[PDB]
Amino acid sequence: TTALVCDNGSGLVKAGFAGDDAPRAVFPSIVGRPRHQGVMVGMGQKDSYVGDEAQSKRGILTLKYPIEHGIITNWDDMEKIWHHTFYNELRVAPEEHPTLLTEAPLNPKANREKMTQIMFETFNVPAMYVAIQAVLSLYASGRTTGIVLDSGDGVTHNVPIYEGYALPHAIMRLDLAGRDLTDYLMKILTERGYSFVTTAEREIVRDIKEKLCYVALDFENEMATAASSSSLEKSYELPDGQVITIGNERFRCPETLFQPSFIGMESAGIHETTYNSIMKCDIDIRKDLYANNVLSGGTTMYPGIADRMQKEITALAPSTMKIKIIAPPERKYSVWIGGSILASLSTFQQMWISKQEYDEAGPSIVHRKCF
Amino acid sequence: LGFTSEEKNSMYKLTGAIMHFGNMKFKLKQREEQAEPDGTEEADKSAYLMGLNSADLLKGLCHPRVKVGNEYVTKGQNVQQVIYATGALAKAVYERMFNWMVTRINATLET
Amino acid sequence: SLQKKLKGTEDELDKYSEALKDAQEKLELAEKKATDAEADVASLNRRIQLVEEELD
Ligand SMILES: Nc1ncnc2c1ncn2[C@@H]1O[C@H](COP(=O)(O)OP(=O)(O)O)[C@@H](O)[C@H]1O
Repeated sequence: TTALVCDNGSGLVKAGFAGDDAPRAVFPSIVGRPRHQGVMVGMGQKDSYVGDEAQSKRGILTLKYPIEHGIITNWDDMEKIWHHTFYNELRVAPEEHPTLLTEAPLNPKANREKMTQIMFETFNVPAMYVAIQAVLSLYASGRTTGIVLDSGDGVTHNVPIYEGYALPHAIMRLDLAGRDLTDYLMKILTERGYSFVTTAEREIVRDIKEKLCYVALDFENEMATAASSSSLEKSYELPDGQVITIGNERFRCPETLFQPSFIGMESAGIHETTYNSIMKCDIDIRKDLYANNVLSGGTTMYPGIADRMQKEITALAPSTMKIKIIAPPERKYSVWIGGSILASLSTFQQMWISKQEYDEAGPSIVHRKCF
Repeated sequence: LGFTSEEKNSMYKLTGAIMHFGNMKFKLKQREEQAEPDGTEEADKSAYLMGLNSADLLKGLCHPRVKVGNEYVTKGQNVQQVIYATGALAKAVYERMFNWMVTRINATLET
Repeated sequence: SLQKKLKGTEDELDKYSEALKDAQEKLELAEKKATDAEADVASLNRRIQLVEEELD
């Protein structure tokens, strides 16, 4: 039999089969409901659209995300998401397939327990397993040591691993990610008159971010370059027409990752939490960690982010070590790729949580050595 | 046997292309983990034999594209990975030509 | 028409990468040599002070 690999993430569902090179179903993790009245009798319209259909009916729906920061907040919505993923995108019967789920470090425990309970009671899968996103990223990267920085859409986290041993006291988790970058871009785009307030203009702003934003290698020099020239100013065409022109806020948006004070957060940038995780690890694995700094997740896809991260970590660490940043082109799907590798490993077929184990030990069996 | 002289010619040249695959040379990039070709001459001649473009085959070996849902994203490769891919390609094309030759033989024999 | 520009940039890039590699090689070489020479001179200098107090 084959196992499914559902990388829920927070803002993009990625599912597929264990043993493939890529997911076969990538769609947004949104659930939309109509907000207007509806006049044409016989239209027979539905009450809630899931996934990629909601993005077509944006102008009529209110789009809600069922996952805020890794954490699931709307369990009925999330159950709809899973039902859509199993039956409409993949077209499989979940009572014949083990399912490997992913989760971020340092989430509530009820999240994981309720996820297991759903997967066994509602969808009736034979086995299931919840994996950490950073470990799976390291599987897909081909390493066995290295400090991984998995910046998704809800959370950002560093997880240092050495020789296959993870150092839990050095795990860092930050709640700044692509969703906060989108909100900051919505906010600073009002300096030029453009206003995006609806829950469906957030998708337009996310598209603008993905297509035009980039990380500056030096922030003050790019500030001055934008103040003087106009060579970095680019245009974008809305779904309506009426092109908008983006100036220096092409690189002020992702700079929030290195200066979280822009959105009023207290914490330090990703370049500094990475270094603090290093310095919290031992002394005789720090050289390997410096040399194996692995990036994954969608928020690491900006142009120039690897070069910026290297410049910063190099200015932080001692001057005698080679600091190297691994940033594959298929970063966004690294967690899923690693999940497929892991679930196909023949050694892993004894780590599943079978259904009988659950029936006899309750949902608490998730936090056991299968953690 | 039933098959023409052009077909024997193509068989021989295909085997020579398989032979030309082995001498390809790849190096890591400047400050990255990506494979890039340094020697291009055997690449050019193997492409001229195979009926493909040399730059296009080199790009297809260094930067595969995979399907993620409804989009294509480029996958990264290092020297070991591209070498394993080259070997698997050669084994595949050889075994394919072999099976098809057996099909041709059986078609000749067929009553 | 810009493809010639692209190719020329690739060529100068390759040249600069080879240059950087050679400079790193010479750097690490000379640095090993300087460290080893300093080790030797410090050792033998301490030995000189020891034979000096010996003479005293
Ligand atoms: N090319 C890109 N540049 C900048 N941000 C991107 C790019 N592609 C995707 N993103 C951001 O990544 C986020 C999705 O990341 P993802 O890896 O899907 O995490 P998750 O699966 O947890 O949602 C989106 O919010 C989007 O804004």
